[PDB]
Amino acid sequence: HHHSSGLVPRGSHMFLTFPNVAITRDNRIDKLSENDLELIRDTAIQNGGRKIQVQLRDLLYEVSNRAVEGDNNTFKVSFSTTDRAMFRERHIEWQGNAIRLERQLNT
Repeated sequence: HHHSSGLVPRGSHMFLTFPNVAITRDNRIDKLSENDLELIRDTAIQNGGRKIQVQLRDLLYEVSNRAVEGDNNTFKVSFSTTDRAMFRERHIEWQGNAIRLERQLNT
């Protein structure tokens, strides 16, 4: 970066970034910590069913609570992009990681 190492980008609850996310030998996310999952859950809850963004390694995931009516503590994971090159190149791991994140959020 063209800025001092004593300065970092200001964060937002709209965009959560998890730096040291463990990777599995099959090129997938491992189990996130309980504190990480609770932070994602609480942030999605505070946004009342509207999507928040979650950065795991170098990919972006969209997460919302209110996945189903009746239970607000149900979480949905999706992803979206415009650049065809990144989708063409990463869609398989992106989808698999999205499944895993959803599974961890609801277990």
